Amino acid sequence: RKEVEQDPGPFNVPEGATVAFNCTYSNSASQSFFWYRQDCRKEPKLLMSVYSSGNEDGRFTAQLNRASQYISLLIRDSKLSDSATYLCVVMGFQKLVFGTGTRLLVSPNIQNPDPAVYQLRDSKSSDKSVCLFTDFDSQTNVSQSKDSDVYITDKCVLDMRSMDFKSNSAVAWSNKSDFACANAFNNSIIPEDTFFPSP
Amino acid sequence: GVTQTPRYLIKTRGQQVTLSCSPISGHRSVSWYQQTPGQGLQFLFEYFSETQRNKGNFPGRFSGRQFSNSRSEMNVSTLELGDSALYLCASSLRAESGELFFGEGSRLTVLEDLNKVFPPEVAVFEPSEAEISHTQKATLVCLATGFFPDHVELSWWVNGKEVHSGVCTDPQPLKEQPALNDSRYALSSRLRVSATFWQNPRNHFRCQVQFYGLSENDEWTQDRAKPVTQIVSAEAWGRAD
Amino acid sequence: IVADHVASYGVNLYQSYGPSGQFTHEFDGDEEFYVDLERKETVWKLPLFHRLRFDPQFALTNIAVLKHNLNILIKRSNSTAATNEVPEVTVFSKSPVTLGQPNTLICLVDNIFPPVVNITWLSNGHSVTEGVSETSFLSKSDHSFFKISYLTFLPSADEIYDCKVEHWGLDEPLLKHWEPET
Amino acid sequence: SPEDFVYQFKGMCYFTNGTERVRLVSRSIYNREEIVRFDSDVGEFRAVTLLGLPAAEYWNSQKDILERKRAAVDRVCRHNYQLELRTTLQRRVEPTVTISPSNLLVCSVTDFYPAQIKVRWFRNGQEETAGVVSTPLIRNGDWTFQILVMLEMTPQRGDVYTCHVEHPSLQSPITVEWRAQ
Amino acid sequence: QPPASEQEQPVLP
Ligand SMILES: *[C@@H]1O[C@H](CO)[C@@H](O[C@@H]2O[C@H](CO)[C@@H](O)[C@H](O)[C@H]2NC(C)=O)[C@H](O)[C@H]1NC(C)=O
Ligand SMILES: *[C@@H]1O[C@H](CO)[C@@H](O)[C@H](O)[C@H]1NC(C)=O
Repeated sequence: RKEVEQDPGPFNVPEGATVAFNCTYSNSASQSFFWYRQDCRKEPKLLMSVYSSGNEDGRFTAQLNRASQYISLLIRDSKLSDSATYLCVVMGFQKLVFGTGTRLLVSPNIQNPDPAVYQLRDSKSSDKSVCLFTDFDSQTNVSQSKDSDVYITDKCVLDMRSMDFKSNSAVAWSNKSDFACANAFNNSIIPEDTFFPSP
Repeated sequence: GVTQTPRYLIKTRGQQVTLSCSPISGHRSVSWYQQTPGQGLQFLFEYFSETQRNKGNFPGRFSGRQFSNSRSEMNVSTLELGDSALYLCASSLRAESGELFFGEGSRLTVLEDLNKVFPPEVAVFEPSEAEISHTQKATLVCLATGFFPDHVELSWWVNGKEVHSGVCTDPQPLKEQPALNDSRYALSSRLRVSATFWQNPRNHFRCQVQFYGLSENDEWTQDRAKPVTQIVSAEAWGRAD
Repeated sequence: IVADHVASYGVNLYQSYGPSGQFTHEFDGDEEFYVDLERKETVWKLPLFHRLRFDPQFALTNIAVLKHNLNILIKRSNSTAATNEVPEVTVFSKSPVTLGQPNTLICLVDNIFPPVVNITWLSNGHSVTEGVSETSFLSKSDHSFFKISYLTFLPSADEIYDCKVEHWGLDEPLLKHWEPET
Repeated sequence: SPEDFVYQFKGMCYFTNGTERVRLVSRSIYNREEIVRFDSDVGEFRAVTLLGLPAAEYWNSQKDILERKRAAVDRVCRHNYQLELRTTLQRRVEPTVTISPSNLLVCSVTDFYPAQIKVRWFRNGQEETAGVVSTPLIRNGDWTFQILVMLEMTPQRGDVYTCHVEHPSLQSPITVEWRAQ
Repeated sequence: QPPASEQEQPVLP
């Protein structure tokens, strides 16, 4: 096994829920333990140290169990800004090991979902056409396109803070002459009540 | 704060590169890490009081040094395509600390040939009337396409001021041809405002993509424009009636 | 570690065999002084005139801490005992050797662990005690020790010497030979 | 072979360029295994092995112990270097230089202090770089050193061999001449 | 001022 092992696949958690990260280390002589947070394509930032008694700091709790050699991080009342990769870091004699991390994705609670695919206005400086799948519930998953000439992004969460409104969206685009929003997301399981207004 | 230079780099195979890192004021330990796509942080070396303190598993062509002002430099002698990575430096007050403060990183792309370098084409797509009437909200979409390498930063500007509210950018660029190892990239962002804000004819919207490309010291013999570091933008005005 | 000067302030030692201890200060590898823990006395080894003073009560108090720690660590280690190392012995003269001119024989006993050793001199197979002295156990970076014994002597074509060392790491008493060149 | 259990504590000071860099490393050793260490560069006790982890964690939790350890590099290492400057670091003992055949020619440099020394072989005015085999620096234990530097020689008529020694005790280098007899 | 020396710390039983 690796010296530091963490939860593998991504954590998809609804906003407001409590999330538990787990990490194990093999070297029983390990002296100090830390959690770091890292945004995509960015640098890690120290979050907290880990103590046997359980270091508590606001919504965060980090605990150590030397008998089982387990490290845990608890985040209560998760927010969208918590979305990041969380790295378990273990300090031994002349060795500081960074785990490969556990990616956390915090989803908004969409109270009144209104799923729709809109064809945006063409740009006059572009050969491409854009379709916007938006206002769907956080349980909806967006798949990648089968046609090599159609590009579909992953789901993104925007937050209109002045109106206190959150929404998911995914973008599809192509420069093919036969491109249309009616079938752009055909490889995705989308709600059957999705609004497909005429362009 | 920790300062790392240069922030973005393009090198060709066989070349050498030197990166620099200035620690936080007072901090005397500097450590170097490599962040390769899909790998996790790999330790290069730590320096304290001008002497290398501990070292990772990298080959000899990776070397480093720390000066009397605690500033540190690392060098890679004969670059390979597989050396492309984000190189991070971290500083701490004392040596061998588990509490590190990282710089923003030097993003290095090692290339075959500078003829694969392209700036992004940027276009803004305006909200559909169907969305405006259905939701009383208006989503702008900005597409940056065809750029290589993926050294871009996208921002939205409303009436000459940068905005973050109502904005979501893809966390990382898409590959336009996933098969090729030198495929050009694409990146999408969206900006959502109220229908009232979008229908104000005096409101101005701009999507700005800063691209980091070739320098003036980079040789260019091609016919198309030199893909230099530049800003490429696309804009839109409020739509009345 | 690379440095211009290395000092030990100081070298503290305590062992279970015939409850023995040692306290010394070292500078650049040489013994500055030791504390006679039985006589409660600071014995200076600096090769110069000085008025330096060192309270021997510091050594006794520090060694008492070492005794406290060792007895606990014997339990925690499940009575993991010291491993006997094979010592390495070299005999050589201090100065170029002239017949009939006073000199000093040097017996270096290196890689000593545990720090329990007997070092004796023989001349023509006879035991020699006059003019014999030795250093304390001197520290090494791998935490073994070395010790040097001296024999002041008058080089003669009729006199032949051996350094004899006994150590648990040796199956047999080790005799290292030395003759005047002739 | 009787059983023995050994404990060592070393309060070690490292000096570079006088007092420009002063570093304290205290080492707690069980038998021959260092288990805990306080490095002044690090600022806290660090467990070297599992046996020392409870000790390092406990001492680190004591604020008064950490405060004393953090000052130790000044109260011990820096404080004592002033005394060394007036005693050991003034010691200068000039080396004795002799040449004798052992085909190897041995330049014998004995009874000098400090350890810093440079010795070079010359033959008919030309410095001999190859064929020069040197013993390690030999510590006598009485605050003197010696070293033997050999030269692979070919006895060829009036070849003039010269040993050249430089040492901090000498205002000028010592040159000793040997000719085959 | 006499020469100084470093103290060892007691371990917990
Ligand atoms: C150092 O010398 C002493 C004294 O000769 C040794 O102790 C003797 O050991 C023999 C066994 O070989 C016993 O028969 C004697 O009774 C012991 N005498 C005393 C006074 O204890 C000791 O073993 C030697 N140390 C080493 C490491 O060889
Ligand atoms: C000691 O001084 C020399 C000469 O100025 C210098 O080159 C060296 O870096 C110094 N040592 C340290 C540890 O800075």
